[PDB]
Amino acid sequence: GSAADLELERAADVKWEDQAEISGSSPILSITISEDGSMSIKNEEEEQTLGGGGSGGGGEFAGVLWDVPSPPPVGKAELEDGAYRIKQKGILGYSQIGAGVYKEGTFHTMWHVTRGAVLMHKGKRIEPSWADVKKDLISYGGGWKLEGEWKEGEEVQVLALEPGKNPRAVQTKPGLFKTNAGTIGAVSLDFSPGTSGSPIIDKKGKVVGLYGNGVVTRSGAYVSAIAQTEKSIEDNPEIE
Amino acid sequence: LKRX
Repeated sequence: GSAADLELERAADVKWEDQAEISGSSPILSITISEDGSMSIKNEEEEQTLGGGGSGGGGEFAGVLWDVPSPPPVGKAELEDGAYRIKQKGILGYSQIGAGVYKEGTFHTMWHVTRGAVLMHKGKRIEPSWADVKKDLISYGGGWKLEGEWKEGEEVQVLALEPGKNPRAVQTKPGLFKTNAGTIGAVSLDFSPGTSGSPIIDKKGKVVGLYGNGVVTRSGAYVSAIAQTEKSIEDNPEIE
Repeated sequence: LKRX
């Protein structure tokens, strides 16, 4: 709605040992390209996820911070970083539309969550420091960095952030999806889709990427591409 | 439902 007021509502913390549920590996599915960075199945519909966290009791204020054991101790930079849900939260309206991963000192999320619009946390207006529409992702704090590349050969692990629910640690075996251009690499699986912005971890308990470049294919078989840390601190490298 |  507001498309200028998106609150971070924490779903979980980034550490793959939730439920290790076996799945993955599905027939190479056809998918129709749209706006260069997006796809759908010919003419596909869309729905809000909806989320509850982020109370209206001083929901704007200025910045009360989401990382408080005691009342705000003048720290001004405390971050309960992890697997977040991106809800579009107007200061008088709450509607979840995607997800995002904040870890270390960088928040990497997705552009199609609304309009690549500004985030917020206790009314602190978290405005992007990077946004790439072509891959259709966003970075805050600099570029997308964390140092976490999924190694293609093994299973990809996804903290599938179930809508308004607990995460699901799923062992997904990789797959492909063919456009009019050609076949692309992803997790193509017939199963319930998570929120676009769920963390992609590798089976070693390391990696921290992002799931959401695709749609519900066939009639609900979620196909989305496997994104990983490609950028840097900002001007400085990944680490060295 | 997309879900995206």
